[PDB]
Amino acid sequence: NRKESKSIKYWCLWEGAQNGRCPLLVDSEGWVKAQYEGRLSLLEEPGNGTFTVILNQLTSRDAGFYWCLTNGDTLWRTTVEIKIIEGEPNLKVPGNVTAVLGETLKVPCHFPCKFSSY
Amino acid sequence: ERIVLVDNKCKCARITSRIIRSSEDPNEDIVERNIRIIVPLNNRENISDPTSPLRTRFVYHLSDLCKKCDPTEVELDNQIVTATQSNICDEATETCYTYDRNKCYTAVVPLVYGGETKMVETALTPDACYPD
Amino acid sequence: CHPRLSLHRPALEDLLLGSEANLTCTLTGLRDASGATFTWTPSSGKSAVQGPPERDLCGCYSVSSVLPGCAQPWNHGETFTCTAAHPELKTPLTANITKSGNTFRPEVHLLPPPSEELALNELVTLTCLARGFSPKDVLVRWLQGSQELPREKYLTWASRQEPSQGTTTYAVTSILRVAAEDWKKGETFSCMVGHEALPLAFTQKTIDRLAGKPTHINVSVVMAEADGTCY
Amino acid sequence: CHPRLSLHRPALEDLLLGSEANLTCTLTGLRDASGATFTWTPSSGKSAVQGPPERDLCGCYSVSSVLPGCAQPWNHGETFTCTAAHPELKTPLTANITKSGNTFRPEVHLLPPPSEELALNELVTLTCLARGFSPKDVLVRWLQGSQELPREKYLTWASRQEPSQGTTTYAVTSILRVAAEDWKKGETFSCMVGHEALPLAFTQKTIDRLAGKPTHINVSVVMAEADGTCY
Ligand SMILES: *[C@@H]1O[C@H](CO)[C@@H](O[C@@H]2O[C@H](CO)[C@@H](O[C@@H]3O[C@H](CO)[C@@H](O)[C@H](O)[C@@H]3O)[C@H](O)[C@H]2NC(C)=O)[C@H](O)[C@H]1NC(C)=O
Ligand SMILES: *[C@@H]1O[C@H](CO)[C@@H](O)[C@H](O)[C@H]1NC(C)=O
Ligand SMILES: *[C@@H]1O[C@H](CO)[C@@H](O)[C@H](O)[C@H]1NC(C)=O
Repeated sequence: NRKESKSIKYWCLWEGAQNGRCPLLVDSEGWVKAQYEGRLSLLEEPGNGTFTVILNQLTSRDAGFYWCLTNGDTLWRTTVEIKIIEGEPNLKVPGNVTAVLGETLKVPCHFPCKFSSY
Repeated sequence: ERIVLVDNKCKCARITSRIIRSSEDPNEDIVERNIRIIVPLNNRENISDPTSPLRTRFVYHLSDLCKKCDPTEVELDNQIVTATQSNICDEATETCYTYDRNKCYTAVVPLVYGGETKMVETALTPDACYPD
Repeated sequence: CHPRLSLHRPALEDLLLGSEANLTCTLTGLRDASGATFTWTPSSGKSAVQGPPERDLCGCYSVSSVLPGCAQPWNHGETFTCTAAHPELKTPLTANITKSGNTFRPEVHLLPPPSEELALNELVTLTCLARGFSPKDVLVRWLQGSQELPREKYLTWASRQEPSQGTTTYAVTSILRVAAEDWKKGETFSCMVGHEALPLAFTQKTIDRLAGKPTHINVSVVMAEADGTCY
Repeated sequence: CHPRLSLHRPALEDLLLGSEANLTCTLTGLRDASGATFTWTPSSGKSAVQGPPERDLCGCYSVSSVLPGCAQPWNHGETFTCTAAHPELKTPLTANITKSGNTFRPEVHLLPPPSEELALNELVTLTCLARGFSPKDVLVRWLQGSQELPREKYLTWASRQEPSQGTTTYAVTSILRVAAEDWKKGETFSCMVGHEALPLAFTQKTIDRLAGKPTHINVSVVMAEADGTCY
């Protein structure tokens, strides 16, 4: 809600084991879970009605139901389902890049041609 | 009277429909279509004040009532494409027959204040023009 | 015999659903399949790799090439200037290509099935007719519910030009046969059409059994002296 | 160069109307000059015309001739042997042409106009459709009342085959655009279809207004002093 813009934002993952539980994964104040290191972050843009969250390096066990929740007085809780279907990633990067001791590195990253205006 | 096909507010018309299926003789069923028109007997032709007499002729075309143009999303192979849903809504120019309860309508009238004249604004539906 | 040079446009399918607008450049009418060099005037990703000297009139030489490069300049109206310099001629000759103007956008219509075909309870036909478009390229896909049907379940004809009401326009048709059980149950079917003159490049029409000819019609006209606000 | 397989039957557009049936059978493969040899095993008073050659793949030639034998031997089942000979290798794959079997009839539907075009007062459009016939030869004509329209007012696509279950069948469409004043007068229109698996060689369908009219109409007028609108 626009009238609650000074809130604190959270991102759950619905466990469904015992009765139902939110382990929190990332907050708007600078904390993330341990096992989701390097693959999760919360972003404040575009703002004014909406925030976004980025989750990459997917695996087929990452499917499930996910919750988001604010800190204000009126709480909409919104649920989205992440499905996993098979295919190929658009952007293309190498494997896990090492480093030399005493000289430079360079790492490439392609993109296809529908992303030519982005 | 079960599934709403259109509920239009510039012309104030509503159309529902329903399949009611007999089990005997499966070659023939019946499909119902209900139309409701509400005719305003005291509106002008253009919506300003001094325009013209009472509108006395009311014309409804079914292809312009049911017209749907806000875009949609279609998934073709693994892609999300935006499509339009109609041929005919080139941008308004539609003549409305009634007011709409969630939009507000104003007019501009010149009056005098001793010296020169101003450009006073006037509400035509006062329930909906409250500035908040 | 005679050597000539011809230039084809990019296909419609990879321009809309993708963006990779590979071009081509064909000369035919030679018999010595080693000497050929091509030249384009805009060439930043210049590595245009030539194609195989494939079959011709009883196994003669006929060679072409491909320039990669995706679909941002083609929509703004650039130009491309392939020329050939083979040794079986004493002249380099050139043609060009440009995204054409003077275009019109099509009008799409879906037609409900015929009445006599529903009385037999076997299969029913849906027809998709698109009309009045100025280039000669179009797409037609079909969908069930929100699921796209595979391409081998429907038949699509070719694009031809219609009788002249002054300026030239074209037409195309397509049919799809579905089971007469889920038509009467109430599933929905869509016909989608893609063409270059439409603003969002796509348009859709959806039909089902409720949005067709009804058997019964109830009309209720209510006269309202009260107000003109339409609650 | 290399000999191939080619076929040419009598024309249906002259077989259903007149009796000017001409047989012309083909066998090509061009390396040598005129070494002409025939097979016309019924030759009962026919003289085969021959003429000049025409253009081919830069040097080659090909030959054929015509027999006017329309005394009904073709729709009986004569086999009308086609077999070449030359000072060359005496191993042909041969052509033996007859009226074919396992034939099916077409099923013809004629569709009404879309209601979007009616409410604009311009030209309106009609659609003919036939599907399910076993050889791919068909004729399509239009009528207005009893007058056959000239065949440059309407567009007809080709004849293509369908996705199916075992048995193979074909389909074809056509359209005709008329003025809305002629539709709203009450003038009728018709689509005629010719095919050789039909017993009388023709079928018709006819359309106008008042064809898909509904059979029940309820009109209730609610006066003043009785408004009871619900949200
Ligand atoms: C129905 O009536 C309304 C009310 O008269 C019409 O709207 C207004 O029509 C006037 C007359 O041309 C337009 O005048 C313009 O006003 C501006 C000031 O805003 C002035 O600077 C211009 O020089 C010009 O005189 C005005 O654009 C227009 N719209 C408004 C005020 O929002 C309306 O056009 C009528 N509709 C029909 C179909 O007759
Ligand atoms: C482009 O084509 C036009 C007409 O075909 C002609 O001016 C010439 O062949 C080409 N001109 C340029 C500048 O490429
Ligand atoms: C006609 O030629 C074909 C070519 O293979 C052959 O299969 C067929 O048997 C021939 N007809 C007769 C009657 O021999």
